[PDB]
Amino acid sequence: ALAPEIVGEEHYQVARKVQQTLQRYKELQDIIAILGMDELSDEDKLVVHRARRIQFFLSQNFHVAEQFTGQPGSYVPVKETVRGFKEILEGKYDHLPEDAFRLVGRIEEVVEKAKAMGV
Amino acid sequence: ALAPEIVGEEHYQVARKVQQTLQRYKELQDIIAILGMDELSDEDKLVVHRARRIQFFLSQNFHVAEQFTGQPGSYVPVKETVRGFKEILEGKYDHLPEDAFRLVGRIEEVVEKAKAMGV
Amino acid sequence: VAGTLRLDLAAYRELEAFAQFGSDLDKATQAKLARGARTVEVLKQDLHQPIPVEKQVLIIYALTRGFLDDIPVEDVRRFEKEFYLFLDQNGQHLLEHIRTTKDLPNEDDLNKAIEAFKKTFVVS
Amino acid sequence: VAGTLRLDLAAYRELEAFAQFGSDLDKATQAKLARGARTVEVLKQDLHQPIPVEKQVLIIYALTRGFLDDIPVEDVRRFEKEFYLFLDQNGQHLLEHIRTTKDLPNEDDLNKAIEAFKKTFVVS
Amino acid sequence: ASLRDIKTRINATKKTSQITKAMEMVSTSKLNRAEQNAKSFVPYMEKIQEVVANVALGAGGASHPMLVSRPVKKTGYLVITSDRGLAGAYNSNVLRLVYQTIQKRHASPDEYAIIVIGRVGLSFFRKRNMPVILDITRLPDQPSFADIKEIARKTVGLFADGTFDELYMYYNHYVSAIQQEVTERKLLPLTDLAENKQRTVYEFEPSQEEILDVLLPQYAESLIYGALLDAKASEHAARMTAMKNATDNANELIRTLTLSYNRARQAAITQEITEIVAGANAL
Repeated sequence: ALAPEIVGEEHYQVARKVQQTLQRYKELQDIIAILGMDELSDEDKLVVHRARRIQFFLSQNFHVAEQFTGQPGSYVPVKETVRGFKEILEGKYDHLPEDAFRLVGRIEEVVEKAKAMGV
Repeated sequence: ALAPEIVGEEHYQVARKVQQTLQRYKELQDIIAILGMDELSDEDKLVVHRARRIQFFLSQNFHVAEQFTGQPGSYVPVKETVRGFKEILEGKYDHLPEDAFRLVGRIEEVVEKAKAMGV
Repeated sequence: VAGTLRLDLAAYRELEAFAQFGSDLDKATQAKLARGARTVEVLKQDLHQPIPVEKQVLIIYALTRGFLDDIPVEDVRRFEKEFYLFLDQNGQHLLEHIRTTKDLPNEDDLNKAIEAFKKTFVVS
Repeated sequence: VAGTLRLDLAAYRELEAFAQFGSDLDKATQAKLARGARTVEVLKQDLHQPIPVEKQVLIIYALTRGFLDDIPVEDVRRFEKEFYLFLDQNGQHLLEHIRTTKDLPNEDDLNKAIEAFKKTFVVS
Repeated sequence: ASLRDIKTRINATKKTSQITKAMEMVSTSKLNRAEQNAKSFVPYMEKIQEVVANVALGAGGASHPMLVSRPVKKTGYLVITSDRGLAGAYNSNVLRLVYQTIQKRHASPDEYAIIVIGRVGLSFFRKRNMPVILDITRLPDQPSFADIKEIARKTVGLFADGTFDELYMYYNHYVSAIQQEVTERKLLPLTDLAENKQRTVYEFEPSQEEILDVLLPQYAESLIYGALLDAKASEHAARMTAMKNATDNANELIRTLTLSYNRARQAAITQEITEIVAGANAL
């Protein structure tokens, strides 16, 4: 179903660009693992910086996970999630700590967590 | 029978250390083959240096083997074996050649064999 | 106390594939390797030597809160044994609190007890 | 034209992995990295849109003769799509010659037609 | 062997192959950038050579062919080594030659004096019985002059006051990416030159005795900088060839292990077929 005529051009482009960024981040890890991230070019550092946040934002808190963690779950519409991922890709949240993207619902809750963390 | 309360801590620690060194030397084979000996850390170089000598010292000349080779053979007490392996692990015999440890009895015969070879 | 231990072990096992490539690795990488080595040393156990949960939680807390990061790897087992010995003469209140309420004691008291033990501990 | 296309695509196919750092001037950058990328761009095709063999011959000849060297990679597909319409509007003689003789038309006429189309194209 | 162990072995070898290929790719770009720095170094050295080749002949100065800079027990060696490993015997050749020559000519540790640039050099010298004067742990992969300008000035200052008998630099040049050879040379006291003078007044407002003491140190510093750049290029080439050979060896091991695994598992498949056939027959 991931086709431009089925989910929409915006959704298709956002999903494809997220996949491209994650795939690019996949190869750079060994170079980052041995040599410092300073060895990477300017664009590669931004790619890593945004890929970490994309990976953490892919996670979500479930309603059924209450018995495990105690944190209430959330429901995220597809429009909300594509808007949040588009904003992350364009880079309007590059200054927030990466830990604020973990186990979170909508993109506004990420800002809320960052403010609770002292941003 | 290999338990601290049966053979003693002196024996048990030496046996366990020998086994650990041999396991590490077995693990190092692939990285040695695909990267070269000079690419190992000084810890791993010492591990290989000790492990080759330990493996060679594990060999022995048997009495019944005199029909195959002209060497008469020997009988080594447990105390002598433990003391010799402890001395090898302590690094006392790092300057002797590798093949001097093959097919001998007590740890002294290594010294006389090295002297015969010309150290 | 187990949550941070799981993450530390996962990171150590992820980054251990790069240990063969020299020593000049990224500072965070050798920090993770140093933490993982001490974690592996801590998880080691002898034969027929069961350990109470009220001591397991304390030793795991000490490992995962960085109090063990300056003891060398070769001394971890002796550090654990001496800590278990020390917890019987001092800090019985922490053991009682854990054994009764099934929860971690106050953070200040546990940190103070760990520091007091580390002060008298001898390092080789 | 298939012979030149095969060589260009193959050369790109052993030199794509070195794109981590483009260098060595013509041996890598100007020819192998550029022509191969343009070939990969032109070999893409949309779903359920087969095209006539004459149009394929036109576009692949244009690729191989270097007429696409100035066009950036992102505009190659749009260039091809507009070139098909330009052909359908102005190159009936060339298309009929190819369709009736199974051979390329006059090289000078083909080159002047390609240049005439390239005059009207806008890079965006 | 066990198929599980074989698969883990193959996967680890593949991961190592990928890492080594990435290393070689990085080293290629580093060499490409270092060659341009060497080419940019060349003109200044050429100008200084054509300038100092004639005015050197004359009266004494701070660094003229005097060999009396307290000619006792205090000569210094400039050792250039890499900071990271994985270059093969690159650092080892220089270290071995330095140790051999210094152990031969120098009888006592007081006679010893060396300066080293590179973490492996510091490590080896500290393991041995060597006196360290100054050291640089790390430098950029494309170092500027200012990165070692102060250190070269310190070496010239230690040549002053007689605390250096004479200066020796030990490093590696590259004939090409594949060939690297060790150089030992005797730099500051300026043994030999050639006469090519067409000069009467060019920058001669100070006298011969007044210009030498300032001019010669910058000449030596430029030579040291060029030697460092050449050594960096040699280091990058050595890492290139070492990583390429490592990738080749790893791919050979991958091929052999894959062949072994494929040959191994078909025997198990045929044994299963034989068991099925025997079970069907027995009924």
